[PDB]
Amino acid sequence: MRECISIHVGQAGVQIGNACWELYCLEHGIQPDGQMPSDKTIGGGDDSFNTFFSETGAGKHVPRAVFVDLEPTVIDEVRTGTYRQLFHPEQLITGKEDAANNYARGHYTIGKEIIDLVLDRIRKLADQCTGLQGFLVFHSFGGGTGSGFTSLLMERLSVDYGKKSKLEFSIYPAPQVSTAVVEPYNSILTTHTTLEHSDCAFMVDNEAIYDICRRNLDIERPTYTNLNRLISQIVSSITASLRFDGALNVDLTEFQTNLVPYPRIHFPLATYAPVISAEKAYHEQLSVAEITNACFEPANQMVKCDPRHGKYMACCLLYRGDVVPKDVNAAIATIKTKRSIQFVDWCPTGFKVGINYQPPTVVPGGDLAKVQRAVCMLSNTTAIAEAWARLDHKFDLMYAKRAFVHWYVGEGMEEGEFSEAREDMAALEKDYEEVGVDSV
Amino acid sequence: IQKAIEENNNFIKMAKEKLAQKMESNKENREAHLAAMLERLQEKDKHAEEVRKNKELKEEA
Amino acid sequence: REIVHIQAGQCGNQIGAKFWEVISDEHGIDPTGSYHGDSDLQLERINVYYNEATGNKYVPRAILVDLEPGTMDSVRSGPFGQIFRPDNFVFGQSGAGNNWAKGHYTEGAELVDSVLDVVRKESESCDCLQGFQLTHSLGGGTGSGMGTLLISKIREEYPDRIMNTFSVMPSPKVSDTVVEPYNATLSVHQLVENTDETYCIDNEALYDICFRTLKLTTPTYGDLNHLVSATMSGVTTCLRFPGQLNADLRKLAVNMVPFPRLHFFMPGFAPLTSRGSLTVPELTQQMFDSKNMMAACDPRHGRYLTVAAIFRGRMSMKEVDEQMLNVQNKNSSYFVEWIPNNVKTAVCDIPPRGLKMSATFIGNSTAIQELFKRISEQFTAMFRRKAFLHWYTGEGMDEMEFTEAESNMNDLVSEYQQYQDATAD
Ligand SMILES: O=C(Cc1ccc(-c2ccc(OCCN3CCN(C(=O)CC4CC4)CC3)cc2)cn1)NCc1ccccc1
Ligand SMILES: Nc1nc2c(ncn2[C@@H]2O[C@H](COP(=O)(O)OP(=O)(O)OP(=O)(O)O)[C@@H](O)[C@H]2O)c(=O)[nH]1
Ligand SMILES: Nc1nc2c(ncn2[C@@H]2O[C@H](COP(=O)(O)OP(=O)(O)O)[C@@H](O)[C@H]2O)c(=O)[nH]1
Ligand SMILES: [Ca+2]
Ligand SMILES: [Ca+2]
Ligand SMILES: [Mg+2]
Ligand SMILES: [Mg+2]
Repeated sequence: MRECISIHVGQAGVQIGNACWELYCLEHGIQPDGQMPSDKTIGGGDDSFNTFFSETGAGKHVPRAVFVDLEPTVIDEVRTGTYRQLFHPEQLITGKEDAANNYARGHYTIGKEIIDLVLDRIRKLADQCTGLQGFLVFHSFGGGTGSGFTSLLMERLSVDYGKKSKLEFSIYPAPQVSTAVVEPYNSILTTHTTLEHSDCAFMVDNEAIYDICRRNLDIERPTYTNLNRLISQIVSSITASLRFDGALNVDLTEFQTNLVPYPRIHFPLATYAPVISAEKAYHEQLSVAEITNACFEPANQMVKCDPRHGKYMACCLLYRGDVVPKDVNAAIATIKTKRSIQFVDWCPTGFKVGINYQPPTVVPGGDLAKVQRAVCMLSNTTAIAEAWARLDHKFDLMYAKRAFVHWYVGEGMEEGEFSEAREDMAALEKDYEEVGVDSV
Repeated sequence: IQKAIEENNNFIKMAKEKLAQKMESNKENREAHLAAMLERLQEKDKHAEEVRKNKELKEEA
Repeated sequence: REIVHIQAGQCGNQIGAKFWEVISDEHGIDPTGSYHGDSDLQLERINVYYNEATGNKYVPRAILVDLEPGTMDSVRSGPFGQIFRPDNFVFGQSGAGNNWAKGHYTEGAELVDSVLDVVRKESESCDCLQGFQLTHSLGGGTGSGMGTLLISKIREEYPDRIMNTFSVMPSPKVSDTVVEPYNATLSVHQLVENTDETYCIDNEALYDICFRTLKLTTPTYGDLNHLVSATMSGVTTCLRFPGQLNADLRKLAVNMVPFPRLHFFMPGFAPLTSRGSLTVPELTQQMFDSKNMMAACDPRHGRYLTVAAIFRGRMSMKEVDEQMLNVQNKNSSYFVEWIPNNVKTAVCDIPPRGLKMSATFIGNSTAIQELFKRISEQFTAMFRRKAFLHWYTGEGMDEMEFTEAESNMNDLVSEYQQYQDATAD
């Protein structure tokens, strides 16, 4: 009951899904052949980990997932990789040509050729569910697939599953670690197209992840693997309430109730601690107070913005590991008395706390250190609108000259779609401005 | 309760309608672009036919 | 992921033969087609340019075209000659005599179908074709006229496939033939319209490099083709070797061409060292040096719309990021500000043969204007006096067709100027 189907779209989505499912397996004690000696319920069960894993009669635990990319390079690595055994081949779907960083190809030209099959496979996954709860969609803003095909899939899922929850984990483009200069265009387009079909979206700025990997892990030049492992840790913290369950656990929907004051204001800012190397972690046990403090240092945020220059509409803390309410409340009191936590006048200032007891694990030989406790803060703040502004600026610089626009028009699009998406983005920016104004 | 159902159904219907319209419009636009480009190349072949025809009207002189 | 190679004419066939020599060396393929390399990374993307023939042979997906038979016999005679498809040699007898009309309209028109049949066969065995590349020259007749035409017919039959060209620019410094400006303008008229990317290989830039920087008072065509082969190996490096970049020609073209007409690139290579007598900062400047450019243009006389830099060799990629950011910020005035993050940079950890590390440079700069204005100048010097027009009107062409090509090229130059003068506000 209460199952969740993960959909990983494009290169970024697929590789992040690899990280996430490997980490889930390590967390639940599932082997790469799908076996779990812990589970004595053969063939099924209502356990918490079954929200993300189905079971076969042979004892295999299969991710409730489907990976989709318009070209086979990335998913072929999964098919031949260490966890090739976990997935039924039908869960891994590939086209032949990709979207070439073009939203039009992902949404219209190439996406239409494979959308029906993807929906059929998603339906096959959903038909196994006794009470499906929603979808988790992993994708990048910048890629032609991750933008266009993700948008098309979200529209179609809205059609075929009604208002059933669809959460997003979206990769916000870094200005200097990207393959494409047209990523502002795709970002604006897909944000416009999916805004009505997403109930909650967690943006991850690759620049923030890159800076965190460099500063906290002393990695000269982080790779996609480093960023993806950190992102997997964040996703695991967010989904642990779904996959584990205990006395103090708070279910992600309960946080979602607080985090979304209006349908359009559904972009939480995620912060994660501790991110620390093995070398620095030795003889440096980190207390609840210390990681909670780190949660409010902006250098640990998933998106580069300044919360202190905006206003909070919600603040949730998701602890996992050796944590008890006494220490959490003490740390929160110190932070309240020593930081700039300015709430909008129309919502309460309390902090919503959940704690999972299962400690965080780490990929063997990874750069992140194993720790006894960790925390992820999910805050609804106006400051995240900066991430929009920045992007909306880059867009504006190119579209004034129609730079690269011919590549989209050539694939069937009209300038009207560009203008409509940009106007929607401007309305979103002013909505974020408005929510922060004080009442009369 | 019936209003809730009506709004869910309305959302689904208009999602479907707008997506169908978008895909139809995109198909029409891409088809027109290709067609224009194909006819341009054909007119180019034509100019080529004309000039090659012309070459035969000067040698007979 | 398969590309189909077409070389047309003397220059095209010769520099294409050298290109195949170089990349076969890099991929560990011998003149017979067998693989004897010591790295499986040499073959992960071998199908990009080779078919796997029965008996574990490797054969270039290449297509040799000419209205003269001498270049095919020479190509077979030279190194790796026996590796090409013997049925892919499409030949003629009558030649074109440095006449654009004879290559485009009359004789090349007779041979074009013969060439297209071979192209069709090669294409129909591709699991997923990504596009074509053409090596040819603009000053000749066959490579010029027949390549432009063959490009148009391929676009007819493959309208949604990438067409790139390595086009060699005529220069008085290397070729005596006067009428080359006519052929260059006529072929540019076509290229502006039917290609996705044209890498302007300038013979004036090549001779200037070979003389002033390589110390060759007399360089042979082989000396220039050494540079050209190095450049072509660099430009194709990303597609030929595994890395952390998932890009076919359509992705790279999307990132490099902001306006359909302005797709004429300024290649660059470093290091350029003579046989008589290297750090990432030095590679980086040398690569941005106006005197490492393969087009006779000064980038500091224009502004970059987009730039791509491919480094080859084991190096500190942190240092690469540092030096590229450095050049960008210390030369900000030469990068248009309405295209944020318009400089992309790739690293391949395997150098080319003979060097510990090289730096290939692709640039979409409005300074290419200088090259196009050069040609145009020569063009008008004849057309205002209608010199040699009988060579072309004899084949059926009209005089206003020359005028259209001249005005189209002038329009292209005026367009490069427009976006060079544009500002954000
Ligand atoms: O376009 C051509 C010639 C050509 C044009 C452009 C490019 C190109 C090069 C770099 C680039 O971005 C660099 C990618 N970033 C990606 C991830 N990075 C990380 O650090 C990963 C880790 C997390 C931090 C940084 C790097 C984009 C494009 C290459 N080549 N085509 C070839 C051709 C022409 C004509 C005929 C045949 C073939
Ligand atoms: N964090 C992270 N981001 C990635 C990764 N791979 C790609 N991206 C993001 O995606 C953008 C580039 O587009 P891709 O994801 O590579 O392309 P795609 O989604 O597969 O769709 P195509 O453009 O058609 O290839 C960049 O802006 C990156 O931020 C990854 O492995 N990890
Ligand atoms: N770089 C280079 N250019 C060449 C070579 N051979 C001919 N060219 C150029 O091409 C022009 C003549 O074209 P050509 O190669 O004869 O093709 P064709 O006339 O159609 O057969 C001249 O302007 C030369 O600069 C060569 O081996 N290398
Ligand atoms: Ca169970
Ligand atoms: Ca000579
Ligand atoms: Mg991809
Ligand atoms: Mg010749």
